[PDB]
Amino acid sequence: SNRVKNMLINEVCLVNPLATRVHLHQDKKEVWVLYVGPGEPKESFACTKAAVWNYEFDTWSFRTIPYAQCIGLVDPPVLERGPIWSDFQEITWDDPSIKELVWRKDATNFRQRVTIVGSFLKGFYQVDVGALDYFYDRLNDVVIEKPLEMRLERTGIDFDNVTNEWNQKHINRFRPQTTGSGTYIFEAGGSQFSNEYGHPHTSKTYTIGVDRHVSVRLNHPYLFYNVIDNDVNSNAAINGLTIEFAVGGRR
Amino acid sequence: VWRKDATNFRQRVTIVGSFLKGFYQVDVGALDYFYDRLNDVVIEKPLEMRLERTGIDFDNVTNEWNQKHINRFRPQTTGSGTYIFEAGGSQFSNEYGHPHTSKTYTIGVDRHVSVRLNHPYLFYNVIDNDVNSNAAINGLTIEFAVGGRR
Amino acid sequence: MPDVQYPINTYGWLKKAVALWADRDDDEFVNQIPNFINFAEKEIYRNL
Amino acid sequence: MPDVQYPINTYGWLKKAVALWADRDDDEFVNQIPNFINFAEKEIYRNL
Amino acid sequence: SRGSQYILTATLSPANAPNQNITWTSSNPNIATVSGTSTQGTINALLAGFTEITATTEEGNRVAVCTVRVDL
Amino acid sequence: ALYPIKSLGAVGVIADQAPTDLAPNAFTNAINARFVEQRVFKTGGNAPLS
Amino acid sequence: ALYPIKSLGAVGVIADQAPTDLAPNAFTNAINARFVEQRVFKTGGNAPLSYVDEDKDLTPLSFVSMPFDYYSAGNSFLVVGTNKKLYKLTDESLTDISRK
Amino acid sequence: ETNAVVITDLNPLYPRDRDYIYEGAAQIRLIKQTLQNTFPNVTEPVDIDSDTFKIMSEKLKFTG
Amino acid sequence: ETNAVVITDLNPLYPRDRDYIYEGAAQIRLIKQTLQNTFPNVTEPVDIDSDTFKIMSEKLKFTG
Amino acid sequence: ETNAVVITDLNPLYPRDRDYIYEGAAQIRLIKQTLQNTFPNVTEPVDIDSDTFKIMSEKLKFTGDAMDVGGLMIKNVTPGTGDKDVVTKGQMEA
Amino acid sequence: ETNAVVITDLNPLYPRDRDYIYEGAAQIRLIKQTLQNTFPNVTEPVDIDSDTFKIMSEKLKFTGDAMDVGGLMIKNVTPGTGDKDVVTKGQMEA
Amino acid sequence: ETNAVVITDLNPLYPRDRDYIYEGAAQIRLIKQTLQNTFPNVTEPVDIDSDTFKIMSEKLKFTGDAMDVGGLMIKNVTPGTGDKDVVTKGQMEA
Repeated sequence: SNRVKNMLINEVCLVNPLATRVHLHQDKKEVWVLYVGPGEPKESFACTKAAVWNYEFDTWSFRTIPYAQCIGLVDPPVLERGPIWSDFQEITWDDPSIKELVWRKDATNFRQRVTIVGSFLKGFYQVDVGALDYFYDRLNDVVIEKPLEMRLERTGIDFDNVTNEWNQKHINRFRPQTTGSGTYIFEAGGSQFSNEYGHPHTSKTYTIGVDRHVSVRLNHPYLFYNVIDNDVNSNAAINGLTIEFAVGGRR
Repeated sequence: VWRKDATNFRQRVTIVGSFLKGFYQVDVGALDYFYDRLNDVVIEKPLEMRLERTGIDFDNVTNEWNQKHINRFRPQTTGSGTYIFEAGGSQFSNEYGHPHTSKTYTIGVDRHVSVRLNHPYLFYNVIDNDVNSNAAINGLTIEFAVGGRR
Repeated sequence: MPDVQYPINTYGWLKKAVALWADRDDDEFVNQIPNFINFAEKEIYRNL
Repeated sequence: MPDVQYPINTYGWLKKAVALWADRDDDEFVNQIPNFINFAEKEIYRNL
Repeated sequence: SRGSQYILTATLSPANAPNQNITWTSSNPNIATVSGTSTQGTINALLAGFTEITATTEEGNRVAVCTVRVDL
Repeated sequence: ALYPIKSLGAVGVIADQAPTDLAPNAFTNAINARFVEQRVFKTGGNAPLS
Repeated sequence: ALYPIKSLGAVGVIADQAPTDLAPNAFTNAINARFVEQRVFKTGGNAPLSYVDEDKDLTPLSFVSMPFDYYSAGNSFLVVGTNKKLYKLTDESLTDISRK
Repeated sequence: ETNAVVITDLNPLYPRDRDYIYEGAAQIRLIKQTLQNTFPNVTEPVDIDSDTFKIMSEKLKFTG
Repeated sequence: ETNAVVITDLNPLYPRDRDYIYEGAAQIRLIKQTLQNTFPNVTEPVDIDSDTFKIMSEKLKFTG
Repeated sequence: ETNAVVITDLNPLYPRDRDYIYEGAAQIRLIKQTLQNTFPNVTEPVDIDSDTFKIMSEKLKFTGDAMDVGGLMIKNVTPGTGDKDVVTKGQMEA
Repeated sequence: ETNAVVITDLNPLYPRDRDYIYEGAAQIRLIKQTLQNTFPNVTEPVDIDSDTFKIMSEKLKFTGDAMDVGGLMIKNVTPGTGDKDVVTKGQMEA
Repeated sequence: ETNAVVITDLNPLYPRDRDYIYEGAAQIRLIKQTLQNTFPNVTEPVDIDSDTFKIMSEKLKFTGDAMDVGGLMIKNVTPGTGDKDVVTKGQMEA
């Protein structure tokens, strides 16, 4: 209604709305609406971005897909449908065109079915797998793989529920309670106003198992924090935060 | 315009069959076409918004009849623009108070509006006559004291 | 709102630094800053 | 990231350090650091 | 001008024509080349020298038109 | 005590009612305004079309 | 007083709304994220996939996972289509079953 | 692996999300090397009767 | 792959990092049977001895 | 399909002129951001002097610098050219 | 635009709600003028090898006493220098 | 519209504010290809140099003699110039 309406209409009404699609990601209780990215040719139908919605908790989120012309569910190849020691009679440790293999990959179904994509890059692609993103480049006409980049962003943290908005607030620490292993890249900033997306002030990496917090120094009244996870070997999580802050003055 | 804000995936626009010999869009950038019978000509001018609330007795905080010195309004706006705040009051509750001052709250520079009143019944108005403004008002926070009565 | 230079050398810049150091600045206020300065200087020279 | 030097020995580095220990980076505040330092030096030397 | 390529359109007399096709021709194509359908997309190579862009309807009457490009 | 004035767009114009007995997030008169549950901003104007 | 920030995943992205009038467990923008009612973590990325080495040079437009077929044994396969032809793959070989 | 932390005190637990099974031979050869290093000269340990082990574990501190 | 059943029987580098993967099971089985036959009497608690933990790895000599 | 995302390296034929109008001020902002990031300090970089790079193309080969035969009689202190004070001091000491 | 703030530090971001696309030529000509002003005398910058840039960015502070890397070699003759060019004089003449 | 591919090739005023708008794409493409071909080696980080940021925009001259002699420290590594101590020891030893 008044959460992502003006965002989806804007992002879909630019290039090609008729290419919008949907898929029931019952494996994890998610129903995303595929659509073409903001910057693409007007003659393209390869959906690039997706707005995923969880019908179990009513939350909206977005992501990127590898230029999906279609989508569907199907069982994986024999090498991923559950292999056997006495099957690799012709395979060796020299990874003959196969490296992305794992002993026990996380499953979302009893029959171990995988969601596959019919990509515009001349081949199939899995949509929900380990951290890796395949971004296409028109300059050299080549496919490029890079770590999956997550970004969280919230602006205008006025602490109105605690103290007055206009009052300046010295920010010192964020004390999160994460789970798993990983290495985040925290960013923070602010602005003396409420309308502007504040400018950054610092950035720190919160590696789990060593650090228990992130130290940032701000005194702008309107804070904003961002979270980034560009690592490939990270499967961490963020349950909640606890910001330490003081109160200065105004005017 | 390069990219105008859209309200639909197919980018459909609401059109009007006007009495001014032509069509007109109803929801577009700040511009209002007011007709004049004197010279029989169409006139375009900025779109004038006006908010108005009277009889702010603060009964939920202090007593109504008590006089209250008004000093500041601390809004929390969004976007860019330039508002024109107006404020006033009256020693009674039935009358639409007379204005006392007026200030412009340009966003990105000012963080508040300074007005000086002590009438017990305050009223504030908001006007936006600018053409290049797309601001917004989420809420206010009035700073006030309490004098006496009678 | 108004600006000012590092040294407050004259009345012209003092009457603006007054409105600066107090966000309570507007038409009905700046016009009386001269009266406030008059009262302050009187209170000063009365015993200084 | 206003960065000052370890041997604070000048006026510019002092100004930057004042703006640092008061993290607010805004023209409304930075442009008056000279006035604050003026008041401070006039408060110290007046009885030192 | 240099490099600029303006698109020309050719609206046939009848609103529709079945099995219709156009093969644009221009003497000395080394100056420019066009083909396809009603959409021409004339390309310019030099900064001077007039040209005679004439249509050649595959079907229909051989009767065509002529246009005089002006690079200056 | 606290005196916040939030959700200026939760409710819009309320006339025909004692203005000294309404909420702070209401208005006795409005024109060319648009509210969505937390906010207020100028309504889109008009323009010709041919 | 207390200032806890819990249930970071109870509600996700809330745009088109005054960011200075939301809850601490909300975000004005997100991408490649996944929330389950108490938590947030990076969404699973992407990766290629090839039943055979012949499909890596194909631009499919649609497909369906047919589970059974008279000729096929108790094993599923795919019915994928392209701009001109319809193909079938069952992890062993590619075949063009386009109507002749 | 991560670094030359190689020592006869191994780290069974893995991230378990991505292991690159082709590296299994590396772990097997590492285990073989560690087992050969801990017991360089050994053919077939027998005759212990699993009785002197207990007396040695209880009668420790062979220092003077 | 060796056909031995005891320790110090196969080069840890024998996999070559090029051998076929179907031999991994035969390597794990070989390792397990070797560990079992080299210490068939280990059934009581771990009974850590570590050879006195300090010096007896070299001073424990009996030649003449 | 959105091609208005480029940094430090652009593509002239990606715009594909026969495209929607959103391509425009977006590309202009991209060009401005790239120019600012590449060199966010510019007052008057005139260190060329009518294409001196052609004759001064010796920057890549810092082994055989021109080293004009001129004596370069501008030196303050170096571990090279020594004074004759050691000659006088040595003669006096022995 | 708003005023003569014109300088070689541009402002990509626009209000984005109304831009009057016919003004695009103004922005293009402004960009052209700024690019011609920042580099008045330039034809084709090449031969840099993108290697001296890093040494210059790390070896900054060219003010009197700088630290630089270059033709560091045996440096025997270097016309106009010492290195066994004045010792031989005292040796022979004596 | 010019048919050149390098800088200082087209008058910023050539659009005239009267030319047709369909040429904007050709102008943006020209600008982008010029920026690409004038600095084809810029792929590493921005590597801001700004010509020393202070004075080198005019003092960096090389016409008939070089200036700005380097102020390097001792070269104990990569033996180059004849450091005073080494030559003195060699001379006194013989």
